[PDB]
Order: sequence, then C-alpha cells, then structure tokens
Amino acid sequence: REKKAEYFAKLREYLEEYKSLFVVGVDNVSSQQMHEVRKELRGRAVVLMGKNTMVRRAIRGFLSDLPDFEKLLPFVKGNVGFVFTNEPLTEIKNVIVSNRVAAPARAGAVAPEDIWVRAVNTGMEPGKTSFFQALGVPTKIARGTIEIVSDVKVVDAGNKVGQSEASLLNLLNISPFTFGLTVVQVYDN
Amino acid sequence: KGIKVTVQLKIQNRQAAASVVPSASSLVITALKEPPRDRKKDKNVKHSGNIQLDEIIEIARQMRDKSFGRTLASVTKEILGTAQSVGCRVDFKN
Amino acid sequence: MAHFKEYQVIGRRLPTESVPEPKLFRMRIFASNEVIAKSRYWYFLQKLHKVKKASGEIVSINQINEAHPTKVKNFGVWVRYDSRSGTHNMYKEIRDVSRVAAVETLYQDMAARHRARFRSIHILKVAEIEKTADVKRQYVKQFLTKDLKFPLPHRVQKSTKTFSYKRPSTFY
Amino acid sequence: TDSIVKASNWRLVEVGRVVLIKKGQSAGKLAAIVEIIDQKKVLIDGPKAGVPRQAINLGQVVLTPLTF
Amino acid sequence: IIEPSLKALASKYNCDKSVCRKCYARLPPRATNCRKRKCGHTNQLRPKKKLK
Amino acid sequence: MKYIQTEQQIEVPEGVTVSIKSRIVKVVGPRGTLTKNLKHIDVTFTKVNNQLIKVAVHNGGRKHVAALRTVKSLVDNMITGVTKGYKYKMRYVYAHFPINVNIVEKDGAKFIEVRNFLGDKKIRNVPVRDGVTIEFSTNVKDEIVLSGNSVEDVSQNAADLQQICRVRNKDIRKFLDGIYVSHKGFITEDL
RNA sequence: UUCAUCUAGACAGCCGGACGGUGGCCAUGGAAGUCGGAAUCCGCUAAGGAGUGUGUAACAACUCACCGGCCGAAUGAACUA
Ligand SMILES: [Zn+2]
Repeated sequence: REKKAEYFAKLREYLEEYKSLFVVGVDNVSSQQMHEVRKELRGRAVVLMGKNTMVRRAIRGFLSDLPDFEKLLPFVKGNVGFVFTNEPLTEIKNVIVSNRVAAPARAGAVAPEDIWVRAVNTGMEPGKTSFFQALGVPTKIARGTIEIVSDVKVVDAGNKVGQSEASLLNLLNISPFTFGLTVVQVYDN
Repeated sequence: KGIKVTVQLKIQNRQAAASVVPSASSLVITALKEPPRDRKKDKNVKHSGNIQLDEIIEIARQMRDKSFGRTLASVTKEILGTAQSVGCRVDFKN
Repeated sequence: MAHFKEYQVIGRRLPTESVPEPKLFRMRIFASNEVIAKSRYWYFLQKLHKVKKASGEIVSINQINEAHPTKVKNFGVWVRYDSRSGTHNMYKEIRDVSRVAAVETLYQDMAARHRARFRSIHILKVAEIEKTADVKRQYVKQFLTKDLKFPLPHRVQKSTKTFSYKRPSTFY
Repeated sequence: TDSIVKASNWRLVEVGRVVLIKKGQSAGKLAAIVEIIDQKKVLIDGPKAGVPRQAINLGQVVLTPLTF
Repeated sequence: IIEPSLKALASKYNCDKSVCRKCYARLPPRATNCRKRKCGHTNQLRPKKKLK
Repeated sequence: MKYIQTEQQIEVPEGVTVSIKSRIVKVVGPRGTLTKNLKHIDVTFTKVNNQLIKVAVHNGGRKHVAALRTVKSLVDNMITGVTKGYKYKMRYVYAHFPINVNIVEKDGAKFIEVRNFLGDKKIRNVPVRDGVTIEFSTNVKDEIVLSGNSVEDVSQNAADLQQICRVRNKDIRKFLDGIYVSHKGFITEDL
C-alpha cells in the first residue's frame, strides 16, 4: 500500500453508530471557506469524504449497518462524502441556504455568469495606477470621488482572463463559486 | 497592545477602528510574566527559555482570530513555545 | 559445443588412513560430452571444498535423460558470469522442451546479447517452473493464451537453380 | 455504400494443425503440428506416416490448407 | 500596445520554450532529453531568459 | 522484444465509406470524397462489420508497434476530416503597423499574401494548395478561417502562413508582431 | 538488480480546491508563502508547508508538493552492461 495505510479504522468506526445521513456532493468548492465551514458546528457530527473504493464501498461495508445498501453506491461523483446527523432537514436549510465567499477560478480562469454596470456611489482613488486608467471607463477623479457614467460591453461567459483584467472583476470581490451546502441523497432513520 | 508588524483586519466605521487587536504576538510573555518579549527586543534573540509560564490556555486563541473548529487545546501547546521559543513548560518539544 | 548432455559426477576426496570413508559429494553438470564433465566437476568443487583432482577420484558418471522429453515446460534459470567490468548474477527464463535443450538456447543468447561465453557462465539451477501463468518474465507469457493464432508473413522460397522465370510470390 | 476490405487470407498455424515436412529424415510426409514451443520452432507428431514426436523449426516445413 | 492575452497567445510560440545548454536549439518547455543527434540527446536544459 | 500480434479499433461512422485495395485508402463521406496513399507500413486491415477496422503488424519489432497507433491516427483524421474537416482561428497582431492579408488571384492560382508587415516593402506571397479555401471571420476582426476536407494540406497551408511573419535580426520576445494560430477546430456545429 | 504500487480502480491525463491564525521568531530601511540565520505548525480532512518554483521594494495575484471526482487497468524510480 501507498495510499491506504490507515483505512480500516478510517470510517468503519465513524458510521458505526450513525444511521441518519446527510450527504455532500460538489466540485464547486473552496478550501479556506470549505474546511472552515467544516468547522461550522462540529462536536457531534463528523465530516469526511471517501475515495476510489467508494466504487467498492457497496461491497466493502457489506456487514449490514442498515439493510438499504442500494442507496449507497451510484453517487461516487465529485468531492463526495459524509456529514452525519440524527434529526431531519427541518432546520438545516436555515443556515447554508446561500453561503459563498471565494477568489475566482485561477488568475482569471472560467466563470459562468454575467455582471452589468450601473451608476452607483463608490468613490475610489488611484492606488496601483497601472490597471485600467486609460481603457475608456471614466476614472475622472471628481475632486475626491468616482462616479461612473458609462455602459461598457466587455463581460462574457467562459473566459480566460489576462494580466490585469482579473483584478477589475476582482475589484468588486466577485466569486462565481456558490455551493450552498446541498443534501441530495435520501436516507434517514 | 504591541509594536510588531501589525496585521490589520479593519472595516472602518465613522473613524472608529475595530477596537480589538488582531495582535501580532509581541505581548505574549511581557504581559504579566517576564519582560523579554517586547522589552529587550534589540539586545539578543527572543528564542530563550523553556520555563514555567502559563496555564491560561483559554485566553490564548481568544485574541488571535479563533479558528480551531475542533480543539483549541491543540493550538495552546502550539504557538507559545512552538512558534516561539520562550515558554512551553511541557516536553512535547517536537 | 554440441547438443548438451547432463550428468551426475560422484566425487569423494581420497581415503585418509587416519579416518577412512569420506563424504561422497554429488553434483549436476551440463557438458558437451562425458570428459568435459569430469573437468567441470573439479572446477565447481574447488570453489566449495578443500580438494583437487590429484586429491580425489570420481566414483561414477551416470548420464541422465529426462523422464518426459516429449512435453513442454517453462524454465527459470539462474546463471552468473563476468563481463569485463565485473562479475554479475542473474536470471533468465526459457520456454523449451528438455533440461539439456534449454541450456543451449540459454547460452545461445547470453553469448549473443551480453557477449560473455562458456568459460564464464556458471549455471546455478535449471528450475522447471511449476505451471503456466505464474511466471515473471512476461516475454514467455506471449505463449500463454488460448487459441494462439499467428500467421508468419513473407514466406521466402529457396532457390534450387539460379534463374527463375516467375517473379516469385510469397503467399503463405 | 460498401465498406469492403479484400481477403486477409493466408494459412495459419493453429494448435493441432496439419503440415508437410520438406527436408531431412521424414522427407515429404504429412506431419501434424500440435503445439507451439517458441516463435521459430514447434512440436510435430503425425505418427501414422512414421514420424516421432520431436520439436522442429519452421524454416524446414511448408503448410497445407487443411485444418482439424 | 497589444492585448495581454494575445501577448499570451504569442507567448506559447516564441517566448517560453526551453533551450539546450549544449546545442542551443529551441526545445519544448517540458522535455527530458533533446530531440537531435549532435548533442546526443543531452540532459541540461536552461529555460529561456525573459525581459526581466 | 518481438511482439507477437497487435490489433486495434478504428471506428467508421454510418455515412462514410472505406473500400481499400492493397493498402491505399479510398474514402467518400458526406462532404466530398478523397483518396490517399499509405504504402510504407506493412499492415493488413479487416473490416469486421460495417463500422470497425482492424490493423495488424504481427511478428513486429518494437518500432513497428509504435506505427499502429500512428495509423489509428492517420486514417481517422480523414474519416473525421471527410465529415468535419478542419476550421481555423489565426488572430493577427499589430505592434505599430497594420496587416492586410487578402486573397489576390494571380494567374488564376489564388495566392494569399500580406502587405505592410513591420513596415516592409517586399510584397509577400504564399502558394495555396487545393482542399483549402480561405475565408475571414467577418466583423469579429483580424482572424483567418481556413476550411477543407484534408488534414495535412490545411495545417501546412496554415503553418506556412504563420511562419512567413518571422521578424529577423531583432529580439523575438519583444517583437511579438507576426501571425500566429489561435485554435484549430472542426467546421461542424458545437465545434 | 534494488525498491514502492498494482481492478480497495493504479499511472498519464482532465472538473474543483489548496488555507484561519501567522504580516510564525531573528534579521530587518524592507521579509509575508515562495532574499536569508535557527528550528521544523495546529485544526480537521482529501490535503495543503510554520512552504516545491514564479511575482509588489514590502502587501497581495498564480503554479504547485498536496489532493475528492470521469476513464479505468497495469505504472514509476534509482542503478547495471
Ligand atoms: Zn542538445
């Protein structure tokens, strides 16, 4: 073994006493927010993911924890694992219904949706003054403030963003990585 | 309270700063124990000592942006005496 | 240096009249005939024990043939030699008929590929491996499938005379 | 609308094939090539036309279109 | 002044490709040996120096 | 190490049609027929059933059995290329000077050229094979879109249009002006 | 040869991560994750360093060692002659 040095006492004591399961299925996930929203309310529930033998976990743990192992195999997809529970989802959609915070895909890699400009009150100043100061948007320093009056047509879908152009969208701290933490698999009591 | 390289997590509100210090760790022995953390800072190093220092383990991550999740008692053996070398007072020194 | 033979040679190290009846060593030797076989005995045994040929004799020379020279059997052979930078062991595997016929086509690539020769090779034990498909050099495991079909292309024909009239075809 | 390739038709050497010796002692009598031993040599035994069961090579026999 | 992504479109074909430290040819930026015979497919490859 | 026998899986779709004598290939697909020549590799092919093709170099060496995977990918490209073909994105660049690549037709031979490249006075010229037919990306500016049913004769007729533009006796990592090729594609939709 | 994997699913690839403190001490005009001296991180995990290479003078922006998902079985290193 190079990869499974400690896997027998990995989760064959974790789900040993747990019968009502909430699941997680994702690739659109962070780390910084992610494993520290693994630090959300822990103390009675544990968080983990499986790996390659989740294709075999249909026939690894066949020791009949609960006799409904048809509900176990065909979701070996994504960063998929186990966030256990006792009681149902009656208040679990009162916490993580719309949670997100991130940096975008790498240095200005792909991002699905579209933004739009609007005359609002921001009031910025020339900081690192080599980003966007002559590209057509008005950085007209209005005796202290900045109020945009233009309607630009740049933002598209499926982008591979260049040098300084990935800190114009990131000037507004925009992250397309939503993932309100879902529960997709039906398994209880 | 401190003169070290001050991290700022400061969302300002009507000129009033966020009056808790995110506290670059310049006041971890010089508070009520020996002066050599901030006092005597340009005479020699501050990696000196393994002496009986503290058992105030609760307050330790109450200052520096509490992010343990599971156990804060694993981090209380782990900055003062590990990230520094002035006071640890236990032989988990590895 | 022929098609090889295999022998047992029974050495004894001449009876001392302080303590007679010595200990009767026995080997297994590959040899082109019976009288290179005797001189391979006093060259392997002089690495083990305190003898020489003027200090011993040969009790008997019993030529062996195989009990089944008519089946096939995958072999695994340990040899050691010295190419000119140093002495080296190691191993080969031959898919061949009998124990004597394998060591030819064991020596007939170790002389061709690593360019050693017969005064340097020291065969350790010609092991007939136990069954099929539990062997480790995979280039004999070309030959371990069911329905082993292959055609050989390009059937060249011999020339009895020196003027064909035909522009020869090579259908097989 | 036709996806044809020509023949791919040779003779083949199969386990238990018939074959025709051409040189040596046997000299033009029908063997039966039973079992491959290597790429350049095989086993033959057709022992109703007076041949023993020895390992022969393939630079010495030619092949017939019969197969059983 | 060109587009910085079109600068990066140009960058794959000319700018960042490795070079043999013995026969000076352009080598593709991950490559163990070289590709030719007067260097003997050698195993020293400096990267291509930038404009700082 | 003298491999015994080797076959693989060349797929044939429903419309294209492959009939081969000795080892040359005839192919007719939905977008204009072709034929090519491969008489240097010593293989044999077998259609099994209407959609799949074998290759075989049995009693091959080791440099033989590298050249079967290469003709898993020398006859597929014409199978795709007779029902897709190749489509090209070749973005321009200007550092100080424009570029007007436009298809003049001298001698009725349809030769593509380029003026005004880095302030030059030579009129460049490129010989243009058949198969291809130059079009430009209209109103999404300064690219070239090269069609065709061939595979080598499109990206040698593209690769020898992005290497005329070499600037010489200067730096090449500042003088980034030239002609480069952005992304080749297939002319069919979603590609 | 000598090791480690190897249908508990491997490698090459591709989807997404890669940190909260801490901008750990010293040395610093300026050391932050990637100029440096000395040691030699917790939490959880799938796992992330008191950092494998870039980048601001110093912040930050990236690739990464390090990983969970699609294919899905054979793969990698150091030596030898
Ligand atoms: Zn070279």
